[PDB]
Amino acid sequence: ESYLSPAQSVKPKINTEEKLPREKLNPPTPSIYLESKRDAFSPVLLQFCTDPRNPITVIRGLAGSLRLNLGLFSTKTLVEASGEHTVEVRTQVQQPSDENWDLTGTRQIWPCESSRSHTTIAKYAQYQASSFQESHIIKFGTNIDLSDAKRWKPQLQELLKLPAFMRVTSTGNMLSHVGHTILGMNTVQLYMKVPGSRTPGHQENNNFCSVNINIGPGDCEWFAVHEHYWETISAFCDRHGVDYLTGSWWPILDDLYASNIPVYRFVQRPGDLVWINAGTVHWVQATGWCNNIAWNVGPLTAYQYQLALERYEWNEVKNVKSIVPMIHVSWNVARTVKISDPDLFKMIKFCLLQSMKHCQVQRESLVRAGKKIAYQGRVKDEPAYYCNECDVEVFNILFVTSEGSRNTYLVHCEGCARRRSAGLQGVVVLEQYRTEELAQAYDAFTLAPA
Amino acid sequence: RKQLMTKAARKSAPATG
Ligand SMILES: O=C(O)CCC(=O)C(=O)O
Ligand SMILES: [Fe+3]
Ligand SMILES: [Zn+2]
Repeated sequence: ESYLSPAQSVKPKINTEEKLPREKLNPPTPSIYLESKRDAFSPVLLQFCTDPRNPITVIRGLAGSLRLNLGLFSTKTLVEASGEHTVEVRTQVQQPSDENWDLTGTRQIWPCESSRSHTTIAKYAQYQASSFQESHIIKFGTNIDLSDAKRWKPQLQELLKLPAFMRVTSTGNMLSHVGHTILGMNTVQLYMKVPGSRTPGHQENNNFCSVNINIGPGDCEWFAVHEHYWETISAFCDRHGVDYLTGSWWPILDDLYASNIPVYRFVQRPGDLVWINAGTVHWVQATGWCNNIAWNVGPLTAYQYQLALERYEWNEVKNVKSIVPMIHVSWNVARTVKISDPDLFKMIKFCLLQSMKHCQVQRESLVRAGKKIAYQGRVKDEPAYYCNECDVEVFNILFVTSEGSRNTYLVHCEGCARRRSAGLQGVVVLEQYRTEELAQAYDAFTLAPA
Repeated sequence: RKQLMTKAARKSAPATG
């Protein structure tokens, strides 16, 4: 029933039993300089950044290299262009990047206070500029959506200059094959910061790679740990009563060191692009006044695919929504992209065969019971569907119900639909791919020539 | 066709309050 085959893993083998000397616990961060557009667009840079032994990479002065006008993301330019659209804020205690104090101010702790409120771009800008003039608690404007193509056209046009594997949208990007918007992953988000502004510890949604560019005049400090160590970090989180996947925590650095976990630490200056590889655990704090922009990409490597599917199934264990619908994505990739890496091919094809199976079984049981199944085929720009009750992805065979209005329907998985009416009375059952549609797509998906 | 409803998916930092 798993969409993964353990025999196919490509994770690098790492000991952790081998005790590491001090210098291996503070490894250096790969720091690259690009002399030319030619160097930026080489497949060699793609290979370097996605290498599974390379959790995080900083590409120094990339902005200058490709003639990106980062001034289009200054607080001034952004205010001039903004509407009054509401944006979200986090309120936090201002403290040094390697500290997180308890309420007493006498010890370090893992949980990190970061509360939500709302403002506008223009009103956060006044706070940011007034902080800079000096005229302890701070506010961080976070996850500001630059998704409106018309309003943000000049900003977004500048990002088309990036290498393709870094771009928001690309045929080699798994997130460009969702067919719907996932704000902040396949659209750009903006981060407006004062010193002390923190993004606390996480892996990306569904372990996807991340791209982050520092605009504003100040620096950010980054901390990162290889995917290999995430279960140990997750256990400190349990120990200290804060949820790993959805909570707000800041590691105690000496805990990780005591645990034999190497920690990358480095500074991202204005114009530096940070590439976060698949599954890397990281946290970030502004040192000065700055803005950052970031989004996710899903490059076509077997390591990315594996880690996204593993986290998809772990989310399901933990009752957490995967905001990347990996089944839908997997079929779409197979339909439109040639795959020449044998490892990645094997995994996608295994996934599709489990999905084709699951569908066949449950179609069989519905016809056995006389349940009408109607075809509602896919149409351009249609989203992928999730169950209203348990938030699992629901691919192809949909269990829908009506009357809010009599013309809109909610989607459920089979399990949740049967809990609500074990005979499925009042449940309309749809299928978006005929059985032979899936059979033919699967047969059409063959390893391309390298 | 039937209009099938979806929750919008959005990255958002964690929040404690
Ligand atoms: O700029 C930030 O605060 C970091 C956002 C982040 O974690 C990322 O870019 O992956
Ligand atoms: Fe991140
Ligand atoms: Zn469900």
